[PDB]
Amino acid sequence: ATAAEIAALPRQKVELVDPPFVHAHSQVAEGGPKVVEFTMVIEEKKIVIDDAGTEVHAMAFNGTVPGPLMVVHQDDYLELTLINPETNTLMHNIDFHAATGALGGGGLTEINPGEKTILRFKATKPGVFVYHCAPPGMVPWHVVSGMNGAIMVLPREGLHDGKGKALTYDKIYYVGEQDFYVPRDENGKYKKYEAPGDAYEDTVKVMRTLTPTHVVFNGAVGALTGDKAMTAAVGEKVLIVHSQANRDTRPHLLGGHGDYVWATGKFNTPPDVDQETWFIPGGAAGAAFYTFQQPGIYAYVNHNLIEAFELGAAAHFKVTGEWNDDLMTSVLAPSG
Amino acid sequence: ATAAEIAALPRQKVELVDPPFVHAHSQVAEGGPKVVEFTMVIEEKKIVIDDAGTEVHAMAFNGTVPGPLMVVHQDDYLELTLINPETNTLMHNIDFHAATGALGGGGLTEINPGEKTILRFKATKPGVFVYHCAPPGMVPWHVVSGMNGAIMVLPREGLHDGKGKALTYDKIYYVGEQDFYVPRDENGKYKKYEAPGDAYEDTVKVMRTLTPTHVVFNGAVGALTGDKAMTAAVGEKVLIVHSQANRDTRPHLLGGHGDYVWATGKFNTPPDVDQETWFIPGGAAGAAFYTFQQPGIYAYVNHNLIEAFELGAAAHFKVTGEWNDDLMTSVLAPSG
Amino acid sequence: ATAAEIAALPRQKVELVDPPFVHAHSQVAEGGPKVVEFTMVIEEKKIVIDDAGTEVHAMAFNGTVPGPLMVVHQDDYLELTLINPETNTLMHNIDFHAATGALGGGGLTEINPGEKTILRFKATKPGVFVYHCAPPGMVPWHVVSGMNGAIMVLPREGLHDGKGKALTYDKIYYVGEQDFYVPRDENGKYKKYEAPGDAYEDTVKVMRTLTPTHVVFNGAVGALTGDKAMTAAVGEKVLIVHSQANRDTRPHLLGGHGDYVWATGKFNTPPDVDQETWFIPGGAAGAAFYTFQQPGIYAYVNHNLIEAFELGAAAHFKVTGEWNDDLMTSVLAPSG
Ligand SMILES: O=N[O-]
Ligand SMILES: O=N[O-]
Ligand SMILES: O=N[O-]
Ligand SMILES: [Cu+2]
Ligand SMILES: [Cu+2]
Ligand SMILES: [Cu+2]
Ligand SMILES: [Cu+2]
Ligand SMILES: [Cu+2]
Ligand SMILES: [Cu+2]
Repeated sequence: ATAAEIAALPRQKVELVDPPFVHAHSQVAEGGPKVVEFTMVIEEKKIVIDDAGTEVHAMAFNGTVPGPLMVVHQDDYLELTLINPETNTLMHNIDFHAATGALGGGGLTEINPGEKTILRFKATKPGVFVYHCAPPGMVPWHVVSGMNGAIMVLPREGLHDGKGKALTYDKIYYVGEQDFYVPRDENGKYKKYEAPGDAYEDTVKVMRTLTPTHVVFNGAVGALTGDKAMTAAVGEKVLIVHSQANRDTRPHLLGGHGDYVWATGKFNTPPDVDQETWFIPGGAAGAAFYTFQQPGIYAYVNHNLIEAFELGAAAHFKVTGEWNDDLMTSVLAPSG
Repeated sequence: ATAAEIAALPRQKVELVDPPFVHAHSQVAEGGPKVVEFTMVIEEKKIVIDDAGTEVHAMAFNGTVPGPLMVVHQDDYLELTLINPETNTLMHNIDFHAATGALGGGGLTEINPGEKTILRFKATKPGVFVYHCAPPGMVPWHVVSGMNGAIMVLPREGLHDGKGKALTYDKIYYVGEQDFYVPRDENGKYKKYEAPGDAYEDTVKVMRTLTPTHVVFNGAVGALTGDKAMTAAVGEKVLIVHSQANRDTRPHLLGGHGDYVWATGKFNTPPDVDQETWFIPGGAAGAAFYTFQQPGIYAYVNHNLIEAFELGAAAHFKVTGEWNDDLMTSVLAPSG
Repeated sequence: ATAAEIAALPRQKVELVDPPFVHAHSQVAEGGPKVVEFTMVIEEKKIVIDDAGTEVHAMAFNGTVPGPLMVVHQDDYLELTLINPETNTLMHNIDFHAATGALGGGGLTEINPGEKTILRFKATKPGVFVYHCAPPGMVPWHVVSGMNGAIMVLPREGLHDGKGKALTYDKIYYVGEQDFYVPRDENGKYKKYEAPGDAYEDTVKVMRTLTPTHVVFNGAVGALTGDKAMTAAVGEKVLIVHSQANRDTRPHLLGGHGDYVWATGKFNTPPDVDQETWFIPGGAAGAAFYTFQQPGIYAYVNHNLIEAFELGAAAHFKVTGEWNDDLMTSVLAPSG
């Protein structure tokens, strides 16, 4: 539309929330197109990713791994203020796979420590999409240091199944999956470094083996288990957005299914149904909709079970409610 | 359905057969919902997986790797009697990806050697699904020791293409693909052990490399070749069910195609057509329907050709019938 | 069709062109079925795959890696004269995934140095398909030495989207992706060999790690960059055919999307839409259709970013035209 029209659209600032939770939004669009404003400060910081105190010099959008989920509707504009504090040591930028032009915005957002930038793009295609830092010449290093997240561009009319029936979730979670490549010394002990750059050579060597030392959800082994398990109740409809900016994954809800799964993450592509295990290629996000039918603890994993149970890619859901014996029952409990 | 309603349903005892064959069943359901009964004894045994005499301590449902294919129809109940003999050394259980609740049943079927259990679940979703053992804390180890198989939940009305026309097969085969991680000594020779637990620590180290030493069909290199090549004839419609409980695979019928392929393995998701090579993610089963049009030997492989021809993921079909020169002909045979 | 009917069909001799370009063709078929004739000479030749001078003894159809794209229409016959010159040292053949019977033609085309053969097959299924050499017992070695390419069997009515609307491209490119497994010495430096056979044992060892040392487009790191970058203009419709005969890939156009993507490469399977990153399993070809909307440089990569930027799987597009600030604009350029 006209230049005047774009400048006249309402501007709305949104307060972000850390993963796996999601900021306030409406499934069906409220009002016409808007310029949705977000601000994220980049934090380079050491984080511990396992039970052995293993460290990673994370490069984190908004201070978290993965970066937070930004939600807008189709044809809204997303206007991001990206800040790189003088306390950081590296130049960073951002590539929105949802965006069109300039390497997803990467070519217009290269900010050195002490700089900020504001990028606006029209969210023309509906779906969940990965976003990640991509400084020319050091792209994978930043991505596998945790500098990635995802956004969801909801259709203005909300989600629908393959027959056009509405699919309205009761709650949504964002599971960002991260492959880490941590160097080890000759004794097999993970190495620690004073500054991010100090680990560059050692890390690229591990990266070239295409074999991550850790594969985790929400930045650490067990981050979404125990007292940090995600929750639901029998009868509740849940949308699980999942992304992996660098490597393939195959999500599976143990004890459940993906009733409707937009495996490619794009809402104009009809969702697959009754899925046991879906597939999200590296560089993409996907979304699965499920209505819980049984109470109890569920595991949500990357179904290469070595990656899930040896490398860290396992989360839990704690579900409340009444057990359904029609669906499943122990006719004879374990006995001699 | 109420407990009383379920108790009034007819019951049918099924006798399982060893893969790649499939037990007798009817594509279109005969009558209303029934409780289909199966029994499987778990056998921990040594299996030789290659011609170098390499051994794996298999944990096998029904004594085979993969475990047998169980076939029921949507909304039937599958009632499994699972037995863990006193001669075994480990606790085992079963998780049906087709089931809803208690980690697919794994949480209700933990049986120590000398125990048995009976689990019943309602097959609410149509398609092929993986089932596998998953003892808490030792999940991938059992799965990559061959303790996995699949089931097929047929629509009550049999299979149909994307437009609803019936698809009826003449033969069905079940190919279970297994990734094995066999430890080697300092001389690159595969190690042998006299107890399953003795190889645990050494196997976990190999598993962590995410690089299998072997990738095979039906438990061993060349299993489905020669005396075990699958058979068909020109004009015959064949359904090939393929599962991989832990790692991705990309099936391809050399010289043929996947006319209709439910790549996700779920029948309510329309099948892809005219496939050359399809993709099944670790933790899932898929199914391809093909009508043979040429006689001869066909290879059926995981199309990462190193995995097929160096690691063992190759099977054969021997097809009888008349050659079709319209489809293919050697205009000039190899000559000087 | 009878032998007489086929003999009566018109013949059209086609001159192949080197990738990423595609020989002249008509999207909508001109007239009725034809026997389309192609000729390719196999060349075993040394090629350099990176700036360091790393060598590979390639086995190349038509002298290039990948082999050239052959284009025909559904129900035409593809008649290939394949020549193995006496200057080569190995037997070679060709398996067309588009063909039906004799291992894709591999069983009828085994030619030793000094021999030739002519194979004809009916292109019964529409889509892009891989073709590759497959000598019994040496299959993956020939394929990962670059002996593979693809063909495109267009519907007689040209391409259409999933709802029947015509999709007509302005330009087409064929990107062949190759995984290489180059042996290294004790200093971690790539080895060079006098003869191709000298490298066999060392190469098979690297192949078994399932970890390529290089993953490239058009036979070498950076092959499709600089003066050889692909080109387009704002408003231009481009079809990008991508193949990988041995290993999975996940194409992504940085700054753009796959507006319509036949991820399975089969035209009778409706294309996915608005894709960020699509997935092509090893042993298959896929195709993406995109209308460029923004000018500038774009990267086209396999989105496992380590494979793209460390191993070589990255190409560039140079796009002319006017910048669209509605789609994207830098509200505040990087500043303090
Ligand atoms: O069903 N998850 O192993
Ligand atoms: O076409 N099978 O290599
Ligand atoms: O958007 N490619 O990193
Ligand atoms: Cu960064
Ligand atoms: Cu990207
Ligand atoms: Cu077990
Ligand atoms: Cu499972
Ligand atoms: Cu060859
Ligand atoms: Cu092939």
